[PDB]
This record gives sequence, C-alpha cells and structure tokens, in this order.
Amino acid sequence: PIPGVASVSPANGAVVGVAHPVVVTFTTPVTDRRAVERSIRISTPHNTTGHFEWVASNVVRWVPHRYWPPHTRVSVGVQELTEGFETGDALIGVASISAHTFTVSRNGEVLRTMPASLGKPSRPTPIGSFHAMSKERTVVMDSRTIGIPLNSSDGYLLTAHYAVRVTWSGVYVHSAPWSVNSQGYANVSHGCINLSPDNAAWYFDAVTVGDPIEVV
Repeated sequence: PIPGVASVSPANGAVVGVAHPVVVTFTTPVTDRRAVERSIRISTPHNTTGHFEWVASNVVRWVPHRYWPPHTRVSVGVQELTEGFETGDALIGVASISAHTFTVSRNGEVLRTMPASLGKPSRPTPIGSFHAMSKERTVVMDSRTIGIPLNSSDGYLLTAHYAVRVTWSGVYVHSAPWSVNSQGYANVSHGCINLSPDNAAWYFDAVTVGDPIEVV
C-alpha cells in the first residue's frame, strides 16, 4: 500500500536559492521509506548528488550535496507528478562565531562583510550548513516557541524585523538594534544571527528562499 503524494517543494517554476532541498510531503506516514526514495526522481544538468532526510513521518527531503549550480533547471518526478524549477544566483551567507561576522557573496564575489552577534555560549548558534527558509518583514520572537517561559531570566518577547529563518528549530538572521554595540565584537544573542537594522534590511532585500546560510 503506497501513500499518495500531497505536495512537492519548491513549487513548479519557482526560482530558488542554491541550497533549496526538494521536499516531498505524503498523505499518510510512510512505512516503506526506501520505496518512497526510489519513487523520487531528481534530474539536474550537472548530475548533482545528495541524500534523503526524513523530517516528519510523511515528509522526506533531498538535500543536494555541495549546492545546486546557480541558474540551473531541476526536474522532479514522483508517482503521477512531474514538475520543474530553477536556481537563481549563488548567494552565500557565512556567519562566523569566532569572527563575529556575516559575510555575503554573490557567485563568488564578496558583497558585504557585516558585523554580527551570534549566540551566547549558553545559547549558541548551531554550526552547520543551512538555507534561508522564509522571509518575514516583521516577526514576534517569543521564547515560549523555544521552550523557555517568559518569566525565566532567559525568556523574552519582542517584535523583530527583517527576519530570515535559518533552521526549523528557530534560528534567524534578523535586525537587532539592541545589540549593535556587541555586533562584530561579542556573541550576545539567544542563538540568532544579529545584524544592524541596515545590514539586516540589505540582506533581507537580497535573499531568496533556498540561499545557503553557513555557520562556521
């Protein structure tokens, strides 16, 4: 009994960043994962490799090893469905814990090396290879959504701006006017990549969902 496909991401004909995974959601939890993985056909002119990752019982994603090439076509087939999407520029954001910087390159060209404040030792920014997941102009940052009561000393509730989600567990690149004096100097946030309002705005306006975000 094979579970039916609910959806594929990205949408047909979208232009996404070069770290955008192919996400396939199913109508039911999947019992035979290998069968689902065999059913998923991904084609790209550069014959990119990658691996499957099961992120919910009914959701699998294919993460391209070393990024898609910029400006390429990617074809996806799974069951009765086919679709195609493209990549845009290679816009890479590298957040450096030690250097306290967020450096952004387009197609190899370094665009900006912005001051940043990453997570404090007790709420560190996860090292890893991530991608831009969403763009929100205004977002409420509620510590309750990361398992912290408002009253506890690590709690907080504040509206933030120019927010780009980095991880499913809630790291963001965003505007942090309150930590400008720390940016480039110290790591003072609850895990987020903190930028000045102007740098955050710039990046917000430059970024595409899928664009790689590296934390080193």
